[PDB]
Amino acid sequence: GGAFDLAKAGYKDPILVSGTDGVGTKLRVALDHGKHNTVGIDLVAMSVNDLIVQGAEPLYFLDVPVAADVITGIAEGCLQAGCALIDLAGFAVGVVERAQILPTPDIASGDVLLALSSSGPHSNGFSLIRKIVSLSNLSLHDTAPWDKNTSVGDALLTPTKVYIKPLLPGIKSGLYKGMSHITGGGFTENIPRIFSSASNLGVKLDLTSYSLPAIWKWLMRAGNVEAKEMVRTFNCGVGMIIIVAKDKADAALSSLKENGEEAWVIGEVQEKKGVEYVGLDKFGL
Amino acid sequence: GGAFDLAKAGYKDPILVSGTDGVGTKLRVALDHGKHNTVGIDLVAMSVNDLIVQGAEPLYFLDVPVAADVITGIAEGCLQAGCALIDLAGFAVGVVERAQILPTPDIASGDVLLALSSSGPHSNGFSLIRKIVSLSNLSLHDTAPWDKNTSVGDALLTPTKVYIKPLLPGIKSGLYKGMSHITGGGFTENIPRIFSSASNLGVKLDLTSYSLPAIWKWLMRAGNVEAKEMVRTFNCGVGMIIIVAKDKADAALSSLKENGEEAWVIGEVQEKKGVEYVGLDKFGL
Repeated sequence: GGAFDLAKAGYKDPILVSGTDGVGTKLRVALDHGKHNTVGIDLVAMSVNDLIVQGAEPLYFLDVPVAADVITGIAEGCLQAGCALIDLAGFAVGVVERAQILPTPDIASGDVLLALSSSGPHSNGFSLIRKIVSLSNLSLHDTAPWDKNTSVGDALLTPTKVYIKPLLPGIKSGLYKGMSHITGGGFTENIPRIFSSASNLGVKLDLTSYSLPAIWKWLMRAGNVEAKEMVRTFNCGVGMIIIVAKDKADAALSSLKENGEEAWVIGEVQEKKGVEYVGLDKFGL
Repeated sequence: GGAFDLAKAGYKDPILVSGTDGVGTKLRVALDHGKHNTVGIDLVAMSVNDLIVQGAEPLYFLDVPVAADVITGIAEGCLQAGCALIDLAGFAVGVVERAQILPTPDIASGDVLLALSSSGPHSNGFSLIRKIVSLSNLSLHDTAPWDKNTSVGDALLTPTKVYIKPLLPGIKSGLYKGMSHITGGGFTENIPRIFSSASNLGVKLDLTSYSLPAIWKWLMRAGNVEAKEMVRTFNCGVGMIIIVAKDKADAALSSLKENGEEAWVIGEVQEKKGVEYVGLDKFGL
């Protein structure tokens, strides 16, 4: 009831970390569509995903009948993340063992980047998406031209994935060296945050390592969005980027899939600041 | 920057506790008066004072140009409590050693109640106070008839005291067995919360052990408020009630005064559920 026994939770050297994030335009999409339960899940997912990149298990979370529908989603999001419930914004508190806190300072050139699939746009890029959908003469309750089994609104309102459960096992085992929750600004803006402001290291991202999900292929064509713009606006099907040493890449991938997260090798660390893209001319085929 | 090293903070067996409280009508008083910096301090004081009763040091706190003035008060309140900043409502997170968490289960009949003076009404009872002031033909910017050196508004807007600093030393030394932050409902509603719902123990409060502060003597007369009503509505000059064993009463009092809190013996624990008052006919003289 508000108090958490950290030792009973398994922590003998706990470090407290705090995360915060918001939703934004996706709420306007939930309004115009009528269903708001997902945006409550998004507010939790975004907040707790910002904790897991540091290796922390979430503990607390804090943030009209519209408000009633969202609060039910927040509840569903906490149950999926495993934390206690206390333009939108959320705040979560988590804990991580001192020896397991991320990112580590052992990151070097040659380390491998892994990618976790996203459920969709998550909670970023909806201002542009709405424009592309409208100019294509579509409405939220139309059948999605890329997924005939669902409507445009439902596909866009798909809740942000919660990456707490599938990552904690590898965090406890020291399989990961750093992570980046892919939110606004795509790969270009998010991945560099793993390194220091004056770090000589960056990443090389192989955009041919996977096939673009259908929703992004459609948005890319319907909106005449060039590949270099896609990777700077949307998550492009990747919800989380994780850096791991080469000798641990197999174990990390096995752990992620064991916990139900589709993962693959998407790039590598190199001695060049920023994000460098391979196959920009093939991205989207 | 959002992360707290609990071991570095001195905790080898930390327990996390969460506190929450609001201000309420005192904000309307700040509006009608023009100065809102104090209500920001109140929102912090109330939240952190609900943590200290459990023995916990506050760590995090979270909650128009009116909003600008209050945020400055919240800042001033966090600096006084020592926590990091993240009808109003606040939420604070604190930490306490397992062996120091309060209340203890060793409370028994014969233990002594100590009282800490309040700065004024703190954050409760302003609906009735406003009525009494108005019917007395006074306004917020009139000179307080009980304190000629200040105005009615300033005296009523006095910020709630922060009891973190003067209590932590005694919490670490195990001098206290339990506390009750006196908020709404006066002694009658707050003190019983220290015990279990089915506890056979209560308290005997000696209302002749101290002189009522001038503001309460005035409100008691101006508003024709009977003593049994005072102790069920206002804090009556006592911001915190603390239970201590008889053999530790001297040490506790010495510790509280050493840290600048005027404290005195106000009652004792006895085998009778509820709050029992002594000297109700003398209260206010």
